[PDB]
Amino acid sequence: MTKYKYTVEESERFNKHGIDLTVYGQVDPSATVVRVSVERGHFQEFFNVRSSYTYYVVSGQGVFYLNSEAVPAGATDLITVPPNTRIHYFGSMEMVLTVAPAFNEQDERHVRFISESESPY
Repeated sequence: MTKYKYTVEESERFNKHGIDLTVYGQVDPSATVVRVSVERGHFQEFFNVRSSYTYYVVSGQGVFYLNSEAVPAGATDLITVPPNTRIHYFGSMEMVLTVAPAFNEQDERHVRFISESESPY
């Protein structure tokens, strides 16, 4: 009766601010895990008042801006961002993102848009 396995074929895909997001559709209050594909950047800065965001970089290279501080990232790195931290990033990367506890739209706060020209990728 329990559904354990979720596939890409059955997921929802969105373009969100320059990233391609794969939302599998599982429900679990403790964490939301999604796939993020980015060609040049996430051209919007936000923060989340409740959840930490942990990015695992499967492949590629980029740079996170976390409360305006540059944090370089490469394949196999783990980027762990506490709640209430401003986030944007540039890069050409494939990532797995964990939001914990579970992502809630209401918790995410817009700070500013980022010009597409600002990405060096």
